[PDB]
Amino acid sequence: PNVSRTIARELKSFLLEYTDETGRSVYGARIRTLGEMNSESLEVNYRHLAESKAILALFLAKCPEEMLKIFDLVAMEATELHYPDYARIH
Amino acid sequence: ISQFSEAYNKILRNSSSASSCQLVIFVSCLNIDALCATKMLSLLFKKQLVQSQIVPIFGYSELRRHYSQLDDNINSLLLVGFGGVIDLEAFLEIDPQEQSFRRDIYVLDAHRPWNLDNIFGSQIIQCFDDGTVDDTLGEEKEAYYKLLELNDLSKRKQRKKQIHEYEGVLEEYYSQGTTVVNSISAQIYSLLSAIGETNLSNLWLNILGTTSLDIAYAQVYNRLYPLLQDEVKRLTPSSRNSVKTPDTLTLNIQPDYYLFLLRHSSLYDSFYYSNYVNAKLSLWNENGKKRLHKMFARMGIPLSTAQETWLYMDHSIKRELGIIFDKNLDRYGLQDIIRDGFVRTLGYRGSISASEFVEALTALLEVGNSAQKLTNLRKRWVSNFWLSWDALDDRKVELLNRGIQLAQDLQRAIFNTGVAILEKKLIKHLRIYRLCVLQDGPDLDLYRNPLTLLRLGNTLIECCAESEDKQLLPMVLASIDENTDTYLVAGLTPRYPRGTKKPILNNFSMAFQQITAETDAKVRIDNFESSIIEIRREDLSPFLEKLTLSGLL
Repeated sequence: PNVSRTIARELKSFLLEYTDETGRSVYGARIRTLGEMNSESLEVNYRHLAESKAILALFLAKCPEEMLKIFDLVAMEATELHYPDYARIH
Repeated sequence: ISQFSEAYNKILRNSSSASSCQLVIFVSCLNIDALCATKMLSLLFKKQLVQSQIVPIFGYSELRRHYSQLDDNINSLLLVGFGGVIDLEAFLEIDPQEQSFRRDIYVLDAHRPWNLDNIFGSQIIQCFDDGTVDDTLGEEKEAYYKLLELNDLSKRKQRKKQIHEYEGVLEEYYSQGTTVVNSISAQIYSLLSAIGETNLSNLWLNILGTTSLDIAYAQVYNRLYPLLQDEVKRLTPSSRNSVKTPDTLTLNIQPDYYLFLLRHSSLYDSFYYSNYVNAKLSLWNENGKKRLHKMFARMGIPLSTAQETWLYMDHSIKRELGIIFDKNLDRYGLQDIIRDGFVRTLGYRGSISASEFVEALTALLEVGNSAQKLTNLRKRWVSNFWLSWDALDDRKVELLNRGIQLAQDLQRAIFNTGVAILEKKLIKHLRIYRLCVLQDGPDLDLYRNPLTLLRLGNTLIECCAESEDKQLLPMVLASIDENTDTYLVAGLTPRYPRGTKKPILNNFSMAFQQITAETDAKVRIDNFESSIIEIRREDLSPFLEKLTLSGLL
């Protein structure tokens, strides 16, 4: 659904400026890691996603299928703003 | 102290005869500049078909074995890179024979200051001092016309006070660092343009000459670009390509890189081994190695595409090679990489960067080849010299590549071992200056050659100082394998990070001669350069202590 697009607008906020252990965004450092390693697997902890909101965690136990497709395109957006490239990588 | 063209006509009149000729031009020694010079020189001789001998001298002590042994009919002699420091009039002696002296030894040198006994008191020279330091140079000028030939008690006291008055300022001179003003090649070309030869490969020899030393400073070279680029403008193979065409097909300006072996090696290995970039990015560190990959993540260049040889990389990356670097490198502080360089294209073979060619020749000089052993080794270097001489020729490219497959390997050695040092933090900051010694390492065979330690010493003095506050401090290195504790120790000069205010004038030349004149403990100036000497492990430690004090800087 188109409403789900708005969900992206939220999860991107979870993707970069989310912090833990006194500053130092973890997912920013994962995107930086690959990133340099360019191993094309971005890694998101379920603990944190569930910590921010249980509504998305509930979406993971209901309908992961199309939501991962919604999600990873946004991850590609975050990598795009952090490394203005990888149009040529994967 | 003469017109180049007129010194030329002199060496013409004493030359051609029956039997021809005779002259021995001494190519010396291990400095690529020498080749660059003497090759265009030798080609110039072949033009008028003047017979010549050409000798590969290594040791400065070795020259005595030659000049004292074989000379018969030779009325006109030529020498290269020697004598600017130590005078050969006393060293060879001479013993004036027959004014209008029969033999004229031309001495070509880039080194300063000239020996005092050389320029004034004309016997063997016919000096090449022109035109770099003319100057004045009034300090050497008052050194003689005053000194020579030099109520009466006050006039004697006055006279002697004047004598020491000149001797002090004179002592300031000739005790000083040895620093190249301009590349001897450049001047041979200045001599060459007056005769009227514009030849392309000649000019390439000049480019080679100038770019021989950019590994070490410029220093004037930063302003040598006019004197080359204008000449590149004084000729042109075709107004427009006309691809390729298979002939002429010549050198051209391209955005070249201090980056190492870009065209003949894989890109990633080309950053990872490059000398300027070793430093700024902390590549010996595993934590910094990643920062390179971040560079590639910034460029959008695949890691797999970085691993692949440069001939075969995609075309898009080639067309973007001059852009992407502008977009990215600026952010890493690596903004000084892009030079305006010279590249000669042989067409269907490939192209070659002016600098990389020099990396090939240097590569040739050490590899790809009790007194009996050192003589035999220096001999092996003498033979190897010609293996390197041949690569300059255009018609044989097949062995030039044998240089490059070496030039890569050497770095793979040098870098490796270089890192082997920084892991143990072997640098001794001391007080007055920085110092190091390699007590152990892999494959010291490569490190036998003076120039190998010139390049390792170079990547290391480049690595330790970015800068990297504070106080660029000259570095010392040592290595030993065989020949019973020869422990070769070369002097070095500090590297400014592209912002160079002063030449800084390497002082090890003086500091070593002070020790040879003190206890002289197994100290050997046998190598041609004043910065590099030999030592024994027995006497190296007291030598190091006598090196520490008294510090001349």
